[PDB]
Amino acid sequence: SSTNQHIIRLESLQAEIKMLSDRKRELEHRLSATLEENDLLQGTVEEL
Amino acid sequence: MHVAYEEFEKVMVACFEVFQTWDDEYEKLQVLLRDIVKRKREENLKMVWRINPAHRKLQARLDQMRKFRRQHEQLRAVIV
Repeated sequence: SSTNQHIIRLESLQAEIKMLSDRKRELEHRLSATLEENDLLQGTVEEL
Repeated sequence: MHVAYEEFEKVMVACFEVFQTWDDEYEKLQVLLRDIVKRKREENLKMVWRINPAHRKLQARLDQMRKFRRQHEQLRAVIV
């Protein structure tokens, strides 16, 4: 019972970690895309 | 639907024993898989399993089917 409650609490911990880490990858994906865009925008500003 | 109430008790008990056996053996299995992943820790960076067993839908549905019958048959005998 201790191990089951404890490993279910840990499954909660790790599942929360996986959601948040999927969201890390999503935020990092968006940050990479936006920063690449901002490089493109700086290029557009320079050309203009 | 057509069998007697008591025969249904017996069949329901057998089905519940099957579900409980699945749960117990899967818990032992999860112990084993936790240990094998942990020993080969570098191999698996993410250890989640999130096992949605298919019969959980059947199990919850049958369980609702039980409580319905037991409450209902009790009501029918009492109200008479």
